[PDB]
Amino acid sequence: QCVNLTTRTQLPPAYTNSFTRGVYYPDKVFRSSVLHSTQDLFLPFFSNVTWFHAIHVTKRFDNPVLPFNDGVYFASTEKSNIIRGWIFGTTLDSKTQSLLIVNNATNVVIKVCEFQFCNDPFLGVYYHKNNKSWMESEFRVYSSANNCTFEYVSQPFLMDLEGKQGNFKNLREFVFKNIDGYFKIYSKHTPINLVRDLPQGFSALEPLVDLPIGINITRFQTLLALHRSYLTPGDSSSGWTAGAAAYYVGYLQPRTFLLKYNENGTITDAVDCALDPLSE
Amino acid sequence: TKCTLKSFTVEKGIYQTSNFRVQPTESIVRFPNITNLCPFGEVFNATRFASVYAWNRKRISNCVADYSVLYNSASFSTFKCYGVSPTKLNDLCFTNVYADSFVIRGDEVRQIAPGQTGKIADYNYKLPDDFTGCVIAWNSNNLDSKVGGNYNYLYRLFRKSNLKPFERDISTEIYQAGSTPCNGVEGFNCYFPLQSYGFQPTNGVGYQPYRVVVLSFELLHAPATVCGPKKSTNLVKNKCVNFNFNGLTGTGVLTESNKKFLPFQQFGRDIADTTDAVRDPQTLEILDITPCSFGGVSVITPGTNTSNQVAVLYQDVNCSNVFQTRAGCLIGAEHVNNSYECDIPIGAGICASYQTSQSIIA
Amino acid sequence: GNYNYLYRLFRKSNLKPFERDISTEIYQAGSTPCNGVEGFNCYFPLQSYG
Repeated sequence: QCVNLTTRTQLPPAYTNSFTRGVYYPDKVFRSSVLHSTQDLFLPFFSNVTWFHAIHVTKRFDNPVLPFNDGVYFASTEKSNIIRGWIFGTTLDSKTQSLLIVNNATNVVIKVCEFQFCNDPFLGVYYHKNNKSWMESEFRVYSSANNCTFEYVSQPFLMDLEGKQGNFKNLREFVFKNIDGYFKIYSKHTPINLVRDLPQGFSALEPLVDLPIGINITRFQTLLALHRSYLTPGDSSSGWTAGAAAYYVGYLQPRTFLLKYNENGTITDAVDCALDPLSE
Repeated sequence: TKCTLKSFTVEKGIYQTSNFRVQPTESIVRFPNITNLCPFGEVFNATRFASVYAWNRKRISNCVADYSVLYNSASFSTFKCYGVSPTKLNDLCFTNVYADSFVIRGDEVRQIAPGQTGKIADYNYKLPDDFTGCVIAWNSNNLDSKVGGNYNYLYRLFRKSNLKPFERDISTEIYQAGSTPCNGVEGFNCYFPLQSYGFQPTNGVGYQPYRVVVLSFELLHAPATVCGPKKSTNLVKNKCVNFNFNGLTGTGVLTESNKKFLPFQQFGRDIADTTDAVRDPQTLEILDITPCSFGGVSVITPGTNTSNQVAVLYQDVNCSNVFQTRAGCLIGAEHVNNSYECDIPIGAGICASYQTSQSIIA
Repeated sequence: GNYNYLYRLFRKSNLKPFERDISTEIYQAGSTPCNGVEGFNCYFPLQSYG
C-alpha cells in the first residue's frame, strides 16, 4: 500500500470503568419541573470501556480502525490538542463515499468524497529552532481525490499549535448518533484538572451540528499528529513524537432513563430504570 | 333546553346545553429567516456558453431556490416543464438540481423533448423517457452570433451508436464507416463528426442561435437541502388566532412569557405534557400558548308553567344584569343583598329562585 | 388523424361533482398576464387527442 512508521511498541489495551457519562436531552422541546422517560442511544451507568494510550513524551503510537456501531460516545482528554480529526467509511479504497472531518489550524474541512487512504494515516507539523513558528509540513493523508459529493469549508482562523507537556487540562466530548441517516454530532468542553485516568462528575450536553448525509458508514478511525523537532534523529520513517494524550471510546446501547428537570429545564439527575430495583 | 331534554315541559332546575367557544380570526404562517440565494445570475446569463456536444453541467446545492427572480431581469421564449406543474415549484422541495447549458439553432428546440426523435436528441444529449424537469429556451442574438461570423459552436454528425441519458461524449477523431482505415487523410469513408453551424445575423430568426438550459431535479427522494421559496406573515400577539410554528399547528392567544429557555431547542411543554409555551422562530421571543376555548353554558329556569324567562350561567367566563360569581358569569339574573333559602343550586354558595314585576334573582 | 375531440387541460380552479364546464378562458402560468391576447405563459385549456 503505502509507507509506514517503524519502532512502534504497541502496548496491549487496558479495560477501565466510566462513571455516569452520556446523558443528553430527549428532543427539541423544553420541559420544566416534570419527570419524563424516553428510550434513546445511551451509555449505561458504570460500564466498562477500552483505554488507548498515546503517550510518547514512551514509544507508543496506536490508532486502529474501529467499526461504527449504533452510536459511539467519544470523550477526549487533551492538553495540547493532539487529536486533530476523524475519518469515516466502509473500505477506504476510493470506491466508497468517505466522510473526513478534520480540525486543521486554518479551516474546518468536512468533505464527503471518494478518498484513498493509506495503511497508517497521521498528521505532522515541524518546529524550527531559530524561529518560534508551527507550520504544517507533512500531510500524509491521501494520494489523490477525484470524486466528491459534499465539501464544507469554514472561516479562516488562528491556532497556536501547542506542543507542551504536563497534565491533562481539556475534556472534549463528542456524541455520534445516526437516526435515519442524519449524522448528529454533540459537543461539550470541560476544563478538567487531573493527572490521568477518567475524572468523575455529572453534566448535560449541548448540540453542535446535524449534517444530513445519506451514506452507509461501517468503520471509522481517529487520526493523530506528530511533532518533528530537534529530538528526532533526522528521518520521517522512524523519527516521530506523538505527544501525550488519551481518548475514551464507548458504544451506545438503548437504555431507559428517568430525567429530573429543575426550574431552568436542564438535566439535573438521571435514574436508570434497570440497574437495581430501588431505581426501578 | 327543549331540544336538549327532548320534551315540552321543562321542570325547575339547572341544565347543560352546549359550550361557549371563541373562533380564531387570523392565520399567520412563519418560516423564512435564512438569507441564502442560489446563483441564478450565471446560469441564464453568461459571457459565453458551450456547444451541444460539450454542454456545461452545474451543481446547485446548499441554497434556497426561488421562482420570482426569473421574470424580472430576463425575457424568455420557450418555457416548458415536463412531469411537474410550473406553479408547484414553490411549495415543493427539490433534490439534485442539475443544469445542462447548451446552444442550438432555432429549429432544434422542438427536438429537445423527453420522447422525440431526430439527430440532436439521439447523438448529442439523450433525454430520459421518465424525465421530470423544466426546459428553458430563449433567443440571444447578442454574443453567440458574431457580426463577422461565429463558427465556434460545433455539433456531432457521425457516431457509431446512440447515447445513454446523462452522458457526455467529446471526441475529435476521424469517424470510420467502412474499409480503408484513415487516421486522417480526409478521403473516402473518412468522416469528421464535429461540423460547424450557420449562425449568421443576416438570416432569419430560425437560424439564430438559441440558448437552452435544462433543469433536472428529483421529487420525494433523498434528504434534501435546497427547497423553493416560502411566503411569510407578520406577528400578532394577545389575540386568539391560528398559527404554525415550525410545523406545529396551534391556535390560541400568544401572551408574553416571563421565563427564558436555552438557545438550542425550540418548543416548550409543562408538567401536564401538553404545549404551554413556544419560542418565536423569527424574533427569538418566548410566547405562551393559551387557546380561547374555555367555558360552557347552563340554563336556569323556574319552570315552564311559572314563567318563560331564564337566567343563563356562563361557566368559565370573566365578566342586562351581568353578574360575576365565584362559580362563573351569570346573565339574566340580578344579584340581591337579601339572603333567602336555596332553591336552584349553582355553585360557590349562589342559588337562584323566582321572587319579586317578578324576575329571577340570584 | 382524428382530431375532432378535445379535453380540458389547464384550469385555475377545480370542479364540483355533477357540473359541466362549457366556457374556457386563457390560462395564466405565473407572470406575464394575458388579458385575452394569449402571449407569453398563456397556455390553451383545450387540446386535441391522438
